[PDB]
Amino acid sequence: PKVSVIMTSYNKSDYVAKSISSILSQTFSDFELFIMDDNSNEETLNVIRPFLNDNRVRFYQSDISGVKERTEKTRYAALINQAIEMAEGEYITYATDDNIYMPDRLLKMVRELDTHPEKAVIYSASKTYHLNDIVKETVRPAAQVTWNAPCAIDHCSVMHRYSVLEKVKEKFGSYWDESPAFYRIGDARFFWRVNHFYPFYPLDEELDLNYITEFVRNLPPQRNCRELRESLKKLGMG
Ligand SMILES: O=c1ccn([C@@H]2O[C@H](COP(=O)(O)OP(=O)(O)O)[C@@H](O)[C@H]2O)c(=O)[nH]1
Ligand SMILES: [Mg+2]
Ligand SMILES: [Mg+2]
Repeated sequence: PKVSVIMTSYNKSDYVAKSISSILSQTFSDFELFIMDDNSNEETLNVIRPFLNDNRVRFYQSDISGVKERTEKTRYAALINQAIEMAEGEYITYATDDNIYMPDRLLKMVRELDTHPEKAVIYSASKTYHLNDIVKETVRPAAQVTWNAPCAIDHCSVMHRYSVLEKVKEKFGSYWDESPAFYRIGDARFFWRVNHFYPFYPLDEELDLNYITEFVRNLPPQRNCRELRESLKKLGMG
């Protein structure tokens, strides 16, 4: 496949079907979809199940259980790394169990990277609808090329060439950072590693959507966005 879509899933039974469906109906259909379920409850697994009949889906379920295991690593980062090691696509993109892809998302992102060989990481705009009908609508824009993506660009808004993962692993020893000190902002930490070598190029269109309507006590102290943004400003790549 041209594209490997890596989705992480953990106990969001009321949302995961809409997420998975949004990927499976894309107008660009030449992808493999990894569904990396982190040993979810029965209800979640029962919602996911019918989608496994789609021949593009690559379903992997962890054996993880209990607070020690759930807090030893940033779990979604661990599952993404496992899927990266199995991916066959030239382009890599990420999805979650409560985020929806707009219908031409893969088409538009594949076209941008196909047309601009000099761009290695692209990002689109994203929209979040707050429900209470809609009480509020937020948009995270994609207006400029940026060497400082952490906490400005979401997990679900990017696509990058597979070759980006090589540089990152060479410097840092892994792709995403499994350290549990980056549990809350794992996407920012991976973008932080990418920003050591590449800027993020914008695609100014809203191509992903979010709807908002003992574990915590065992994680270590969470590192924050300001720390990541200040280290990239100090690194001065742009
Ligand atoms: O034990 C867990 C908890 C969460 N996640 C996944 O990590 C991703 C990001 O997490 P979450 O949605 O909880 O965070 P937020 O949207 O608040 O950044 C999602 O795809 C979850 O399915 C996971 O694999 N294992
Ligand atoms: Mg969420
Ligand atoms: Mg987040």
